[PDB]
Amino acid sequence: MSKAAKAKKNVPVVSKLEADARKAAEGVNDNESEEFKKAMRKEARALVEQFNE
Amino acid sequence: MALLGKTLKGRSTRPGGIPQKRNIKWRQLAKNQEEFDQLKQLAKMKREGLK
Repeated sequence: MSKAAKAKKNVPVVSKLEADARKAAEGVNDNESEEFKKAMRKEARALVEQFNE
Repeated sequence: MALLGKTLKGRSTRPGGIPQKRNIKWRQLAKNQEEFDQLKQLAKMKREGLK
């Protein structure tokens, strides 16, 4: 019906800020603290008693 | 201050023969604490999975 150059070569913006803080995360590995573990032992035993009553 | 004789020594235990062993277990302290620091912690986190 009609021809043929409606389409053009427009180019979008070059905004590439999608990597804002992906790498910025602190590099601290999974260092399992001991104090947390005894604390949760205590808390879990408390809630087990709670289950009991 | 020294003329005291209250203390009375014990018996005269008889035991006999088999003597001490040789130097065998001197280098086995590689993982003494680590296992205690690790085996204890390996499942020590098994409690926040409770509250």
